[PDB]
Amino acid sequence: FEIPDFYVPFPLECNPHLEEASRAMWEWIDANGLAPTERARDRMRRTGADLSGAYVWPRADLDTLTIGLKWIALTFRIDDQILPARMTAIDELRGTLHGLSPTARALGALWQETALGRPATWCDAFIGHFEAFLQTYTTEAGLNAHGAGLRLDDYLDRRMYSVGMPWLWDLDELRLPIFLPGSVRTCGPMNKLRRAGALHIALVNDVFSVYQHNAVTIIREAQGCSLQEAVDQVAVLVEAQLHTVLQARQELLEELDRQALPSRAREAAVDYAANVAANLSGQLVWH
Ligand SMILES: C=C[C@](C)(O)CC/C=C(\C)CCC=C(C)C
Repeated sequence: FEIPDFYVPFPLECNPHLEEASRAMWEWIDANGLAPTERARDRMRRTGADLSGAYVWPRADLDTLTIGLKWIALTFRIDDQILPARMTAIDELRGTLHGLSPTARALGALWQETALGRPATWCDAFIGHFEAFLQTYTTEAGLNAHGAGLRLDDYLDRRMYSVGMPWLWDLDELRLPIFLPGSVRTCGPMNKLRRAGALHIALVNDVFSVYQHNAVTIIREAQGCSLQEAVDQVAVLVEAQLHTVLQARQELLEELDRQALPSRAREAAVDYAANVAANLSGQLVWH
Protein backbone atom coordinates (compact mmCIF):
# COMPACT_ATOMS: atom_id res chain seq x y z
CA PHE A 1 0.00 0.00 0.00
CA GLU A 2 0.99 3.66 -0.48
CA ILE A 3 1.60 5.43 2.83
CA PRO A 4 -0.36 8.70 2.92
CA ASP A 5 1.64 11.92 2.54
CA PHE A 6 0.72 13.08 6.01
CA TYR A 7 1.09 16.80 6.44
CA VAL A 8 1.16 18.73 9.69
CA PRO A 9 1.54 22.55 9.68
CA PHE A 10 3.31 22.92 13.01
CA PRO A 11 7.06 23.48 13.06
CA LEU A 12 9.31 20.51 13.73
CA GLU A 13 11.05 21.15 17.11
CA CYS A 14 13.68 19.02 18.87
CA ASN A 15 15.30 19.53 22.23
CA PRO A 16 18.85 21.04 22.09
CA HIS A 17 19.79 19.08 25.29
CA LEU A 18 19.46 15.55 23.82
CA GLU A 19 23.14 14.51 24.06
CA GLU A 20 23.51 15.48 27.77
CA ALA A 21 20.07 14.14 28.78
CA SER A 22 20.79 10.85 26.93
CA ARG A 23 23.98 10.31 28.96
CA ALA A 24 21.98 10.94 32.18
CA MET A 25 19.30 8.48 30.96
CA TRP A 26 21.85 5.75 30.29
CA GLU A 27 23.49 6.33 33.63
CA TRP A 28 20.10 5.83 35.32
CA ILE A 29 19.45 2.73 33.21
CA ASP A 30 22.84 1.35 34.22
CA ALA A 31 22.24 2.15 37.91
CA ASN A 32 18.85 0.33 37.79
CA GLY A 33 19.59 -2.88 35.91
CA LEU A 34 17.04 -1.96 33.27
CA ALA A 35 19.32 -3.28 30.56
CA PRO A 36 21.17 -6.04 32.49
CA THR A 37 22.27 -7.99 29.41
CA GLU A 38 23.90 -6.79 26.21
CA ARG A 39 20.78 -8.04 24.38
CA ALA A 40 18.65 -5.74 26.49
CA ARG A 41 21.15 -2.89 26.20
CA ASP A 42 21.08 -3.29 22.38
CA ARG A 43 17.23 -3.29 22.28
CA MET A 44 17.30 -0.14 24.46
CA ARG A 45 19.90 1.50 22.20
CA ARG A 46 17.81 0.65 19.16
CA THR A 47 14.49 1.95 20.56
CA GLY A 48 15.71 5.59 20.37
CA ALA A 49 14.21 6.50 23.77
CA ASP A 50 16.39 9.55 24.03
CA LEU A 51 15.45 10.86 20.56
CA SER A 52 11.82 10.11 21.28
CA GLY A 53 11.93 12.31 24.40
CA ALA A 54 13.71 15.11 22.56
CA TYR A 55 10.67 15.22 20.24
CA VAL A 56 8.13 14.89 23.07
CA TRP A 57 9.59 17.72 25.16
CA PRO A 58 11.40 19.99 22.67
CA ARG A 59 11.09 23.03 24.92
CA ALA A 60 12.14 21.43 28.17
CA ASP A 61 15.14 22.37 30.24
CA LEU A 62 17.81 19.68 30.73
CA ASP A 63 16.45 18.56 34.22
CA THR A 64 12.91 18.05 32.84
CA LEU A 65 14.12 16.32 29.71
CA THR A 66 16.25 13.98 31.79
CA ILE A 67 13.34 12.95 34.07
CA GLY A 68 11.16 12.41 30.98
CA LEU A 69 13.79 10.16 29.36
CA LYS A 70 13.89 8.03 32.57
CA TRP A 71 10.12 7.48 32.20
CA ILE A 72 10.47 6.56 28.52
CA ALA A 73 13.33 4.13 29.21
CA LEU A 74 11.38 2.52 32.02
CA THR A 75 8.27 2.13 29.86
CA PHE A 76 10.37 0.57 27.10
CA ARG A 77 11.66 -1.99 29.58
CA ILE A 78 8.13 -2.68 30.93
CA ASP A 79 6.93 -3.18 27.34
CA ASP A 80 9.86 -5.42 26.47
CA GLN A 81 9.25 -7.68 29.48
CA ILE A 82 5.46 -7.95 28.91
CA LEU A 83 -4.31 -12.57 30.48
CA PRO A 84 -3.72 -13.56 34.11
CA ALA A 85 0.09 -13.20 33.77
CA ARG A 86 -0.50 -9.70 32.34
CA MET A 87 -2.95 -8.71 35.02
CA THR A 88 -0.46 -9.92 37.65
CA ALA A 89 2.48 -7.92 36.19
CA ILE A 90 0.32 -4.82 35.61
CA ASP A 91 -1.26 -4.91 39.05
CA GLU A 92 2.17 -5.09 40.71
CA LEU A 93 3.30 -2.01 38.73
CA ARG A 94 0.09 -0.10 39.46
CA GLY A 95 0.48 -0.92 43.13
CA THR A 96 3.90 0.77 43.22
CA LEU A 97 2.20 4.11 42.43
CA HIS A 98 0.37 3.85 45.73
CA GLY A 99 3.29 2.71 47.90
CA LEU A 100 2.11 -0.91 47.85
CA SER A 101 11.20 -7.14 40.09
CA PRO A 102 13.97 -4.60 39.21
CA THR A 103 11.45 -2.94 36.92
CA ALA A 104 8.76 -2.52 39.61
CA ARG A 105 11.28 -1.31 42.15
CA ALA A 106 12.56 1.21 39.57
CA LEU A 107 9.01 2.44 38.97
CA GLY A 108 8.33 2.98 42.64
CA ALA A 109 11.62 4.89 43.14
CA LEU A 110 11.14 6.96 39.95
CA TRP A 111 7.61 7.86 41.09
CA GLN A 112 8.88 8.91 44.51
CA GLU A 113 11.38 11.27 42.82
CA THR A 114 8.82 12.60 40.36
CA ALA A 115 6.03 13.26 42.90
CA LEU A 116 8.35 14.97 45.42
CA GLY A 117 7.54 18.60 45.60
CA ARG A 118 5.00 18.39 42.79
CA PRO A 119 1.40 19.50 43.44
CA ALA A 120 -1.16 16.86 44.42
CA THR A 121 -3.61 17.71 41.55
CA TRP A 122 -0.81 17.12 39.03
CA CYS A 123 0.26 13.89 40.75
CA ASP A 124 -3.28 12.56 40.64
CA ALA A 125 -3.58 13.47 36.88
CA PHE A 126 -0.27 11.76 36.07
CA ILE A 127 -1.16 8.61 38.02
CA GLY A 128 -4.51 8.34 36.37
CA HIS A 129 -3.00 8.71 32.91
CA PHE A 130 -0.11 6.30 33.67
CA GLU A 131 -2.44 3.73 35.20
CA ALA A 132 -4.77 4.05 32.17
CA PHE A 133 -1.67 3.36 29.93
CA LEU A 134 -0.69 0.29 32.02
CA GLN A 135 -4.27 -1.05 32.03
CA THR A 136 -4.38 -1.11 28.22
CA TYR A 137 -2.06 -4.14 28.35
CA THR A 138 -4.73 -6.01 30.32
CA THR A 139 -7.68 -4.68 28.22
CA GLU A 140 -6.21 -5.79 24.94
CA ALA A 141 -5.35 -9.27 26.26
CA GLY A 142 -9.02 -9.62 27.45
CA LEU A 143 -10.32 -8.62 24.03
CA ASN A 144 -8.06 -11.20 22.41
CA ALA A 145 -10.05 -13.93 24.26
CA HIS A 146 -13.25 -12.80 22.46
CA GLY A 147 -14.27 -13.99 18.99
CA ALA A 148 -16.09 -10.87 17.71
CA GLY A 149 -14.34 -8.11 15.75
CA LEU A 150 -13.00 -5.12 17.59
CA ARG A 151 -15.07 -1.94 17.74
CA LEU A 152 -13.22 1.10 16.39
CA ASP A 153 -14.79 3.54 18.82
CA ASP A 154 -13.80 1.50 21.88
CA TYR A 155 -10.33 0.99 20.33
CA LEU A 156 -9.81 4.74 20.02
CA ASP A 157 -10.97 5.31 23.60
CA ARG A 158 -8.14 3.00 24.82
CA ARG A 159 -5.62 3.95 22.12
CA MET A 160 -5.50 7.59 23.33
CA TYR A 161 -4.00 6.15 26.58
CA SER A 162 -1.90 3.24 25.13
CA VAL A 163 0.06 5.69 22.93
CA GLY A 164 1.22 7.24 26.22
CA MET A 165 0.74 10.83 25.14
CA PRO A 166 -1.48 11.84 28.08
CA TRP A 167 1.13 11.05 30.77
CA LEU A 168 3.98 12.23 28.58
CA TRP A 169 2.35 15.63 28.22
CA ASP A 170 1.69 15.72 31.97
CA LEU A 171 5.49 15.69 32.36
CA ASP A 172 5.77 18.75 30.12
CA GLU A 173 4.28 20.77 33.00
CA LEU A 174 7.59 20.36 34.88
CA ARG A 175 9.26 22.81 32.43
CA LEU A 176 6.53 25.46 32.48
CA PRO A 177 6.85 28.57 34.75
CA ILE A 178 4.02 27.09 36.76
CA PHE A 179 1.87 23.99 36.73
CA LEU A 180 -1.48 24.25 34.93
CA PRO A 181 -4.35 25.12 37.21
CA GLY A 182 -6.69 22.11 37.61
CA SER A 183 -9.45 24.14 35.96
CA VAL A 184 -7.29 24.45 32.81
CA ARG A 185 -5.75 20.92 32.80
CA THR A 186 -9.20 19.31 32.64
CA CYS A 187 -11.22 22.05 30.86
CA GLY A 188 -13.24 21.09 27.76
CA PRO A 189 -10.94 22.49 25.13
CA MET A 190 -7.82 20.99 26.80
CA ASN A 191 -9.45 17.55 27.02
CA LYS A 192 -10.44 17.81 23.35
CA LEU A 193 -6.92 18.84 22.40
CA ARG A 194 -5.31 16.05 24.45
CA ARG A 195 -7.56 13.36 22.90
CA ALA A 196 -7.24 14.56 19.34
CA GLY A 197 -3.52 15.07 19.54
CA ALA A 198 -3.04 11.64 21.14
CA LEU A 199 -5.22 10.04 18.44
CA HIS A 200 -3.48 11.83 15.55
CA ILE A 201 -0.14 10.47 16.77
CA ALA A 202 -1.51 7.00 17.47
CA LEU A 203 -3.34 6.64 14.18
CA VAL A 204 -0.24 7.73 12.22
CA ASN A 205 1.69 5.12 14.32
CA ASP A 206 -0.95 2.50 13.36
CA VAL A 207 -0.45 3.18 9.64
CA PHE A 208 3.35 2.88 9.95
CA SER A 209 2.94 -0.24 12.14
CA VAL A 210 0.47 -2.27 10.07
CA TYR A 211 -1.48 -7.95 16.51
CA GLN A 212 -5.10 -7.03 15.90
CA HIS A 213 -5.18 -3.71 17.78
CA ASN A 214 -4.67 -1.30 14.92
CA ALA A 215 -7.21 1.00 13.35
CA VAL A 216 -6.25 -0.10 9.84
CA THR A 217 -6.86 -3.74 10.65
CA ILE A 218 -10.05 -3.00 12.57
CA ILE A 219 -11.59 -1.16 9.58
CA ARG A 220 -10.34 -3.74 7.04
CA GLU A 221 -11.71 -6.71 9.00
CA ALA A 222 -15.05 -5.05 9.80
CA GLN A 223 -15.72 -3.91 6.20
CA GLY A 224 -13.95 -6.58 4.08
CA CYS A 225 -12.22 -3.77 2.14
CA SER A 226 -8.67 -3.71 0.73
CA LEU A 227 -5.63 -2.73 2.81
CA GLN A 228 -5.21 0.49 0.84
CA GLU A 229 -8.89 1.30 1.26
CA ALA A 230 -8.61 0.82 5.05
CA VAL A 231 -5.44 2.97 5.12
CA ASP A 232 -7.19 5.70 3.18
CA GLN A 233 -10.03 5.67 5.70
CA VAL A 234 -7.57 5.97 8.61
CA ALA A 235 -5.98 8.96 6.72
CA VAL A 236 -9.42 10.63 6.76
CA LEU A 237 -9.64 10.02 10.53
CA VAL A 238 -6.16 11.46 11.01
CA GLU A 239 -7.11 14.60 9.11
CA ALA A 240 -10.16 14.85 11.35
CA GLN A 241 -7.93 14.71 14.41
CA LEU A 242 -5.73 17.47 13.00
CA HIS A 243 -8.68 19.76 12.42
CA THR A 244 -9.95 18.95 15.92
CA VAL A 245 -6.51 19.97 17.32
CA LEU A 246 -6.68 23.27 15.36
CA GLN A 247 -10.20 23.96 16.61
CA ALA A 248 -9.45 23.02 20.22
CA ARG A 249 -6.47 25.40 20.35
CA GLN A 250 -8.74 28.28 19.36
CA GLU A 251 -11.36 27.18 21.85
CA LEU A 252 -8.73 27.00 24.56
CA LEU A 253 -7.84 30.64 24.07
CA GLU A 254 -11.52 31.57 24.64
CA GLU A 255 -11.73 29.43 27.76
CA LEU A 256 -8.58 31.04 29.28
CA ASP A 257 -10.44 34.44 28.98
CA ARG A 258 -13.59 33.04 30.69
CA GLN A 259 -11.49 31.92 33.68
CA ALA A 260 -9.76 35.29 34.22
CA LEU A 261 -6.41 33.68 35.01
CA PRO A 262 -3.16 35.32 36.01
CA SER A 263 -0.93 36.08 33.06
CA ARG A 264 1.60 33.48 34.15
CA ALA A 265 -1.04 30.72 34.04
CA ARG A 266 -2.38 31.83 30.66
CA GLU A 267 1.15 31.78 29.24
CA ALA A 268 1.83 28.31 30.70
CA ALA A 269 -1.39 26.95 29.22
CA VAL A 270 -0.64 28.37 25.75
CA ASP A 271 2.92 26.95 25.79
CA TYR A 272 1.61 23.52 26.90
CA ALA A 273 -0.90 23.47 24.03
CA ALA A 274 1.78 24.52 21.51
CA ASN A 275 3.85 21.58 22.69
CA VAL A 276 0.93 19.20 22.17
CA ALA A 277 0.67 20.57 18.62
CA ALA A 278 4.46 20.30 18.02
CA ASN A 279 4.24 16.64 18.90
CA LEU A 280 2.00 15.94 15.88
CA SER A 281 4.98 16.99 13.66
CA GLY A 282 7.68 15.45 15.84
CA GLN A 283 6.03 12.09 16.17
CA LEU A 284 5.19 11.99 12.45
CA VAL A 285 8.84 12.60 11.65
CA TRP A 286 9.94 10.04 14.27
CA HIS A 287 7.73 7.51 12.34
C1 LIG B 1 4.36 5.67 22.53
C2 LIG B 1 4.09 6.66 21.65
C3 LIG B 1 5.03 6.91 20.45
C4 LIG B 1 4.43 8.04 19.59
O1 LIG B 1 5.03 5.76 19.57
C5 LIG B 1 6.51 7.30 20.82
C6 LIG B 1 6.74 8.07 22.11
C7 LIG B 1 7.33 7.46 23.35
C8 LIG B 1 7.41 6.14 23.71
C9 LIG B 1 7.06 4.97 22.83
C10 LIG B 1 7.26 5.75 25.17
C11 LIG B 1 5.76 5.66 25.61
C12 LIG B 1 4.76 4.73 24.90
C13 LIG B 1 4.84 3.41 24.57
C14 LIG B 1 5.93 2.45 25.03
C15 LIG B 1 4.14 2.89 23.33
